[PDB]
Amino acid sequence: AANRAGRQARIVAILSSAQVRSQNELAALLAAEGIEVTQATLSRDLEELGAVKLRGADGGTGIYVVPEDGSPVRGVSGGTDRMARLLGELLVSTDDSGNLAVLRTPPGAAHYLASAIDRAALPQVVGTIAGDDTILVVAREPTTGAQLAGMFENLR
Amino acid sequence: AANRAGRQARIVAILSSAQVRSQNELAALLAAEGIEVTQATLSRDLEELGAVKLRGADGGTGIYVVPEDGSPVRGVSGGTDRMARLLGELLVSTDDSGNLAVLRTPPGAAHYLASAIDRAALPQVVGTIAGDDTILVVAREPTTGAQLAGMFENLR
DNA sequence: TTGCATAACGATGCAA
DNA sequence: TTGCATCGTTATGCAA
DNA sequence: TTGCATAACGATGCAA
DNA sequence: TTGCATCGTTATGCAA
Repeated sequence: AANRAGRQARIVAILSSAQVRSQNELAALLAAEGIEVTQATLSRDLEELGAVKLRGADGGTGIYVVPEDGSPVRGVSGGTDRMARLLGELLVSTDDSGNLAVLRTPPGAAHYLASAIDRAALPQVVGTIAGDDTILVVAREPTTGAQLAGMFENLR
Repeated sequence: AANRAGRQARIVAILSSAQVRSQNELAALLAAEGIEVTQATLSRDLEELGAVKLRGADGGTGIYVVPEDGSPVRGVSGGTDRMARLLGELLVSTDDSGNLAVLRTPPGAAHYLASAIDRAALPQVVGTIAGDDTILVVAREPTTGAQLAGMFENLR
């Protein structure tokens, strides 16, 4: 049987490319991998892991994310899909000014969406900077912030 | 500008780890990658690509999948997440007998869910065989078909 | 080959 | 549960 | 460290 | 829009 450290390692791997909305779902997911634990232990794992539960862009219940310090950062679509999933879950609205796209997310969710956007390495994005509930996305010339905002708006 | 072949290559990469429910979503996703095309062209790409639109386990609109002939078959969770996503989208019900878990999906959806399950390489699964709307999953001793079916039932 | 315009069409909601 | 009318999604004739 | 039992708690629906 | 009561999710005292 996998020890705590080993289980927690799987938790992080699962939360990285999933939209886990409850502790029981995390359990169902771990069970598929042969790891059986209760919600009580999960409630504790997520904690000594720093993982938090963000709110959804629509106001309801959000997802669990882990304060990842970097990689694994790669998938089939090159990050395009994970970004699209997080956009639908965390993008509250979009706006622009000059060469800047301004995106709003629930509080505390900005960094995660921003990492996801960086990971997808979009060709018209020079880079992003996330605050608490806002992300500034810099468009690469000749792309305008308005164009980028429209692109994100279509994935909201 | 990416030619047809290049665009189609991206389509397959995007449909592989996503749940695209319309042709416009595919467009929004391609746009994020710097590729701009209309629905008309997409309606044609998906066709000369063999991609089809499965029905959802709940009866409503499904997702687009490509008759993939194999890999790329790998992600962070090791396939656990893509499988979980497809389970929620295609698993209609579960049952068991002896060392067999029996899963039902909409017609034509069985092979896709089965590939996904194989890709996740679950430790208690010896292998799967998919028909049209049914999948036989073989449990590895001492796991019973009942146990496996319960595990899939929790991800439905 | 692709976009435009629009017809062909499958899905969803309501009423009987 | 079935059928009807309505809305969104997908397919395609035509022009460039 | 973990499961059990249950309390503490945040979310959703309805009514004013 | 706000508040109230109800349901699901998460946190934890206690025992092993």
